[PDB]
Amino acid sequence: QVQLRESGPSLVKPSQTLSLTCTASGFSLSDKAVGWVRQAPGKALEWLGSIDTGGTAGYNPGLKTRLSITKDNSKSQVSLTVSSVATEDSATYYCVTVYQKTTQKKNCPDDYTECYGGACDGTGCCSGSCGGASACRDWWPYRSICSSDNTYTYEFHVDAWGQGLLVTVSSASTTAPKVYPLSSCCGDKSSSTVTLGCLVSSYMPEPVTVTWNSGALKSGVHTFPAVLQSSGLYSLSSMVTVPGSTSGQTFTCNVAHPASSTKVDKAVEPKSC
Amino acid sequence: VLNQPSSVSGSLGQRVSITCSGSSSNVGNGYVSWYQLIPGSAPRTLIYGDTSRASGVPDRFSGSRSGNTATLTISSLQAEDEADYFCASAEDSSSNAVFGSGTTLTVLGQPKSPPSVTLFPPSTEELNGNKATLVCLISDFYPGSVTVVWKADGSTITRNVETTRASKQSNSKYAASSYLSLTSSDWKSKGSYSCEVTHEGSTVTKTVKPSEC
Repeated sequence: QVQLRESGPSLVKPSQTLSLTCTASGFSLSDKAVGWVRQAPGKALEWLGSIDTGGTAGYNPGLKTRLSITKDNSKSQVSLTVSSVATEDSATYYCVTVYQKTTQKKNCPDDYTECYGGACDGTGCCSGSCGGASACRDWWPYRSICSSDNTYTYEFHVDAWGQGLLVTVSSASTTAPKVYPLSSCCGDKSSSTVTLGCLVSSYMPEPVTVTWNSGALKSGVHTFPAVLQSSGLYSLSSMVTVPGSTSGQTFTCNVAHPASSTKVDKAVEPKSC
Repeated sequence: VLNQPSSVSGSLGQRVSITCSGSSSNVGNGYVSWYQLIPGSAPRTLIYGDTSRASGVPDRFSGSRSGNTATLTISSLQAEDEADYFCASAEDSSSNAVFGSGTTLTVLGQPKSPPSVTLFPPSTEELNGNKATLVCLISDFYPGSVTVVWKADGSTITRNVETTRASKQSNSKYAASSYLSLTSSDWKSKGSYSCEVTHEGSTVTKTVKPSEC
């Protein structure tokens, strides 16, 4: 049940250094190669790099001059540092555990047999059954395929993923949202059910998270994706639908904007009239 | 980047194959892996080493490879399978991972559904700041494609409208939102505003009257 938690700034200015931290749980960091994968909005996954238990880092060749990954086994932390960031570095950054291995292995064709030495340095395959021998043969009719050194298999895969941290590269400033209650005009609804919500207006950067009544109200809730307004700020709405009638039922939307260290708990009352 | 189709489909209960084309330097090297990305959730490893399944991956997910092309096949499609799928492969080095372009899977056979429409007037708190934002929330429609038209006193509005594109809810249908950004004075100067939502050639309209809120 490995947990990987990314932490760091949600917003960075162009040409600044982005630095993220990955704190792990459910395992010791000294037994796993930990790495980073990012996904720019609506784009493909992109490998950044990793650092193995031995302390040697490995990086995406096209990016490694801007990347730095360091580790701290005692504090169970892996860092990512990206220098001189640009707009194109805006992305969700995923901390990951990784399997890496370079194996010169063997897939001898079904009409070949295991051989060793003679016509090959180290092990190889020999034609047919190699005349019942053990050393490789490369004299007619026998053919040898040697392990040589260019038949290496590079093995890579990600087993555990973090939830990811969204990072925005922008010269715009962090802006806390205004939160407004949403309730229908008195006599402008299709009851019995009552729909109400919150308008999370004009914030920067993403994301904002919305819950209702401190999580005690999951059912009937839908938080819509944010829209980017011409002002360069985001807005979104969250809506909740309930049986209605009331009371007791009070309704509070809990808006959290981590980037600005701000939380808003807005009381939404069903008008009155 | 490894080449995947941008999008593929396949109806419920059926199978579909997602290809991943590369060179002998990545895919042909013979250690392809597959990953599943459901929105609002962490990525999930499905396949590694071409054919081996990650822990807790059912048999209906299966991978294979033929030279420089790997294939992820998904049998018995369910609505939960709708997600982005990515292949991956090392190249010239185990620290040099190369992901595929990504494939958006769609699971068809879903029943058509009209949208529910809720139009919210501006709050008193927003009006006190001389702003007035009307919010039209659109939910539970299929297929996910609506057009939204705003009206004031029955006359069409082109200015100050912003509409989000449709995304899936945890109930498996679609939701979208549309915003009309007015000043407080604009909001009071009209008899009514309307949110007009068209879906599959049929339109649902909701109206609010400033006189009554």
